[PDB]
Amino acid sequence: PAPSANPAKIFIRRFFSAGVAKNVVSYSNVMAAQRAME
Amino acid sequence: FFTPQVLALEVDCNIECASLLDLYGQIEVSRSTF
Repeated sequence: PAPSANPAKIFIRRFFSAGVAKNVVSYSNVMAAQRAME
Repeated sequence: FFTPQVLALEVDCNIECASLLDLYGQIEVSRSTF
């Protein structure tokens, strides 16, 4: 079953930092999505 | 006329001054001037 070892660890070493609670979408996208409803 | 027995050792004797590159805060980047 589950190997628990995926090759997606490339990004936690530098590209990301553990335990930070990053947002999932950039604010520019949020405001772009907002006025797109208008 | 006498061929020496070429043994398979290679003495190195070179300290690398062990690393300090894993403590720092880590962030991959892209094209320069971030």
